[PDB]
Amino acid sequence: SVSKANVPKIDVSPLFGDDQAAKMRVAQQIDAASRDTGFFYAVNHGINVQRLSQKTKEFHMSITPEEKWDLAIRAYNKEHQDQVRAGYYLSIPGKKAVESFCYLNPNFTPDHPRIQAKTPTHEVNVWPDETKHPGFQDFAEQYYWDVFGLSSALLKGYALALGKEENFFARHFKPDDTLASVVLIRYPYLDPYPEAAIKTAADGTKLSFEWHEDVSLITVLYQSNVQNLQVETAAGYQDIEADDTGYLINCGSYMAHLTNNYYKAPIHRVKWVNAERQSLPFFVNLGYDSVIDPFDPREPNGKSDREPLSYGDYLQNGLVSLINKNGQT
Ligand SMILES: CC(C)[C@@H](OC(=O)[C@@H](NC(=O)CCC[C@H](N)C(=O)O)[C@H](C)S)C(=O)O
Ligand SMILES: [Fe+2]
Repeated sequence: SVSKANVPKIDVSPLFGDDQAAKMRVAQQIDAASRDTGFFYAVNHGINVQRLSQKTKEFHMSITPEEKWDLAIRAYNKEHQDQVRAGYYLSIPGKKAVESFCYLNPNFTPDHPRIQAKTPTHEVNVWPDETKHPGFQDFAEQYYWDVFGLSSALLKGYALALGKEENFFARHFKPDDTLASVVLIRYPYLDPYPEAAIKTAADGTKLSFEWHEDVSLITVLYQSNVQNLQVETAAGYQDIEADDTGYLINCGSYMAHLTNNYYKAPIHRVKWVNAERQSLPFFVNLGYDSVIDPFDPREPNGKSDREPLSYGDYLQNGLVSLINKNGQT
């Protein structure tokens, strides 16, 4: 009785180019997806996703408990009070299956102005010892900028999709100040699998993570080839099929806000599947002070009554709400 979501494959290559009509044809497909289930697969994206998953896997499999404490966010290590976002999110054997490593803008160094100002949501990345994980930090920083580039292209598509000039979003998405994050998630195979780590949905479905709207402008996701996501529709949840060649894209609640919900932030959840897999989201966030004026594409005059929201405030509120609603990851 569980149906399958329409998730179109959209060749995004024209968004890297200068054929403006081809870009508009991409934008149309993004609009259509965004008004249907709210997910699509970006294909012909130019990122080497074989190397992403390989390098990600070598990390997760070889990091030791000593290293995880050293890298732990403050939820797992009281000594790390400045690590709210960036660092290692530990599994808890017998209790919590998932583990992950989050990093932010590589330009956030001790000498970046937002770090010197101690602005909330900005942190300096923490990295493992290079000798224990050769090439990992180089890999992960390069990956950040690779998915940054793709994301920039995607945002040109969303802008044209909504009738705006192509830099409408992208002009607020900058290497110097973006709050965007990468999370390298491992979902393990475990036998026996810990019951505490499996939630039961209202509809009976076993889940690893409950329903939510993403805290982002857009989310740009690579996952390995194990079907697990579901999107909510009026007729209930639908399976999103896996594709470990493409990036799965969806809007986050900042897009829904600024478009007067014309592009919804789709509600989605993660089914429990007992299988080793990877989930590598990139959360496209803008700069702390970025503000886009809301508008309503449905209205001839485009006007919305919604307040402009500063991205940094939105992000602070959102990440806290996620934790409170769905737990500490
Ligand atoms: C495929 C999805 C649903 C993914 O879930 C997430 O990554 C979750 N995101 C977070 O926990 C926010 C992490 C933010 C990060 N620590 C930061 O500071 O930017 C969300 C509910 S989308 C998954 O579990 O596969
Ligand atoms: Fe999500």
